[PDB]
Amino acid sequence: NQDVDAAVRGILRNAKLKPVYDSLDAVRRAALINMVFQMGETGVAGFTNSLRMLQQKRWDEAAVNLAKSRWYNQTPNRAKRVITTFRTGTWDAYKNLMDIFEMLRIDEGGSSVYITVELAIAVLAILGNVLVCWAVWLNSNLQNVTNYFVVSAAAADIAVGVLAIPFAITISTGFCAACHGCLFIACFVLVLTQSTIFSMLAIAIDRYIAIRIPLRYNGLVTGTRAKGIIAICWVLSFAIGLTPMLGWNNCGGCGEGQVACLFEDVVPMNYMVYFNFFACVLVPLLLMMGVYLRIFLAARERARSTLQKEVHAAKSLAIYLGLFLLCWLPLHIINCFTFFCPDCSHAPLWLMYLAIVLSHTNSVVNPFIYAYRIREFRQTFRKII
Ligand SMILES: CCNC(=O)[C@H]1O[C@@H](n2cnc3c(N)nc(NCCc4ccc(CCC(=O)O)cc4)nc32)[C@H](O)[C@@H]1O
Repeated sequence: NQDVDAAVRGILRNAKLKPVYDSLDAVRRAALINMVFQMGETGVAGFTNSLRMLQQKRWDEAAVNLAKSRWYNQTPNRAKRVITTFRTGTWDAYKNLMDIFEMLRIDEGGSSVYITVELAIAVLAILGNVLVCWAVWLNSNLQNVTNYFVVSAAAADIAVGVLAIPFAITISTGFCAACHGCLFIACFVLVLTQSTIFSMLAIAIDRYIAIRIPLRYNGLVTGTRAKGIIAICWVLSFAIGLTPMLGWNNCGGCGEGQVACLFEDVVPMNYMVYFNFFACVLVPLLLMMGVYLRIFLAARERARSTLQKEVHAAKSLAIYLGLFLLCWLPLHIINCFTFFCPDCSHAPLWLMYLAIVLSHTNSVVNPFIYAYRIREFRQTFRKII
């Protein structure tokens, strides 16, 4: 409030800023005030090229140059909102959750509907996946090797419902927390959601061998081997989700040492796109889908029944993996747009939240559906109920 007035007087004192300020529109002037307030009149005066684009009323040109700055790479979401305001002369960027004071209030630091749906998913997750584990633990006939993978996926999903989703809610509200404390929480969410994905792929591996190599399934994927695969998945989940803590983070209003706990403010975007999305979601998945497609296309009295059962299994499996991608993709596509196009306006609150909701629904119901379609599971469910 007091610093706002001082920032404007700082602009007036520097001959490199004052003429550029006068040239700006009422709204664009506030964007400059925000920028100066943040890094100082000397810092902003170092933007000789972008200042000349603003002075020449080349708005979109100024946006391009500002988005290439050290400023943008330091705090890209705040820089993006200031840049959008400089380009359009509107508060489009500040539409969710007008004057320079309110702009600074937002940057320094619907929601109820999001939290409600998120907790509804958390509850459903726990109930459904615990039921699945009870069926296998109670009913002796369900304690086979395949169900080691089913139960493993289910258990991970229970932990997602209890911990990960509540933590993900925190991560999107922006309360003031120590930067590294907020980084740890984000990593914990990344580990548990990573585990879901890997567990479903482990299930896919098990089924693939069971339908394509039925003559060696018992003699190839043992209880021991299965436990090994599951352990490996968890090792990878921790390794990946905790990677940011090893150095790949964004921090190498309310108080010193505390920051607004927001996912994108502490977790790097190149990490999420290049490493997490492409290598730990897309390639693993698409490869598995491709395998199923080839088994299906190759496939297409007792020798006949044995084949029809594998053509059906191939279609069912393809549909499951397709659904998985349809729910995980929206979120990662939004992330890609934000990362590849720094000039572009950020996705709106309702859209970002919608994508998160979708991904979390899939992250908890993958095991249950598979189990519900099995006759032995369904009847056992009723007997518990
Ligand atoms: C297996 C990998 N795990 C994941 O994908 C998990 O991470 C989380 N997540 C993956 N991207 C993201 C992501 N961009 N933002 C968030 N929250 C914060 C939402 C948010 C961001 C920016 C703004 C500013 C808007 C503006 O300037 O006008 C507002 C809200 N969580 C993610 C999900 O919970 C998923 O389950």
